[PDB]
Amino acid sequence: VNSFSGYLKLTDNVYIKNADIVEEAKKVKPTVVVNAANVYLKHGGGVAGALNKATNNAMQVESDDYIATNGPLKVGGSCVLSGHNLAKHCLHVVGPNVNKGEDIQLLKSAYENFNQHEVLLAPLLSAGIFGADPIHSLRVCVDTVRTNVYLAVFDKNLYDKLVSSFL
Ligand SMILES: OC[C@@H]1CCCN(c2ncnc3[nH]c4cc(F)ccc4c23)C1
Repeated sequence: VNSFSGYLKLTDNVYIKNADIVEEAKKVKPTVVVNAANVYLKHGGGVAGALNKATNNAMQVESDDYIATNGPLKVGGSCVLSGHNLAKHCLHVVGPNVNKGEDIQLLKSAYENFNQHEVLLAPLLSAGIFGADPIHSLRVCVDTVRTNVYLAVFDKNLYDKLVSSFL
């Protein structure tokens, strides 16, 4: 039993809710919140800008030190950093950005990072400003992630379409 509330169950291990991931993180304080990161960990907008703003820019300060030491992530890759006031840990995952021309096949590699964590609160990778089809992202999530994932979808209209079209 865990503290996630109001989710629709899609499969054995995938759950979905129309929610603001920032507000959901503030309430649940999950072990892991996933960020929709880019390779530079520049958290300017989308999910990343919102999560970083909620940490009062502490996420960005930590991220800048990470990049100065380690260099950029790979598209499809991830790193574990602090969750600050939102979660124990933040898993920064880089899905392909279609608006940069990145290969959508890398979306499966991106979701594989979730399997290193037993339970996660996450957004749909490569959705939103990353330019992928969120229906496709949900399908890849369900077919790739085997650990327990609680998906927060900010847009109510999109949430209803994702549920209604789910096979
Ligand atoms: O849904 C399409 C976009 C892009 C893909 C996923 N994004 C989110 N997903 C879950 N929670 C979210 N809180 C947010 C707060 C913001 F200021 C911006 C985006 C989100 C956000 C929204």
